[PDB]
Amino acid sequence: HPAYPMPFITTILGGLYPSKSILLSGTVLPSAQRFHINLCSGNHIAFHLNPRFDENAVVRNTQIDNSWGSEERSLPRKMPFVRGQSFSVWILCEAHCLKVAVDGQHLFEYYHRLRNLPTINRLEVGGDIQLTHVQT
Ligand SMILES: CC(=O)N[C@H]1[C@H]([C@H](O)[C@H](O)CO)O[C@@](O[C@H]2[C@@H](O)[C@@H](CO)O[C@@H](O[C@H]3[C@H](O)[C@@H](O)[C@H](O)O[C@@H]3CO)[C@@H]2O)(C(=O)O)C[C@@H]1O
Ligand code: NI
Repeated sequence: HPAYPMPFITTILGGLYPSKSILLSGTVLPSAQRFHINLCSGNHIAFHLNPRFDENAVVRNTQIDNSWGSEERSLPRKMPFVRGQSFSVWILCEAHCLKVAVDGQHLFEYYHRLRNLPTINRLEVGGDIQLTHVQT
């Protein structure tokens, strides 16, 4: 299995809705600094999942136009993403929030800030990883 182009952008026909799942698998580059997964709506980023190896954190936020909201960084356990290590991310959309699991284990919830779920119809992946698979 080769690699997807990076950054990778693709439409999510129908957008989001309760029970909607988006899966991604890949490998964090050996000296990765950061990478991100965005769920977009028009010119806004409804959900920005941003693991950072330089800060050893997983940042989540929303951007309306060019205005970033308040970041959410809480984690129930140690940073699950590791440089040079393969990973899988599962994003499950519920009515009130997104539930995110990494490597098969739930990591956090993100309450919807952009609530018109069907309008969240674009996925963007960028940064320091080798993207090997996406299931929209
Ligand atoms: C190429 C480029 O310049 N685009 C960047 C953008 C912006 O342009 C940025 O001004 C320059 O990097 O930032 C990107 O990352 C930002 C994003 O992860 C947000 C999410 O909250 O955080 C920004 O950093 C915050 C930092 O976390 C805070 O502690 C600090 O108080 O404020 C910073 C600035 O708001 C990231 O820069 C982006 O995805 O928009 C990366 C792009 O490459
Ligand atoms: Ni496939």
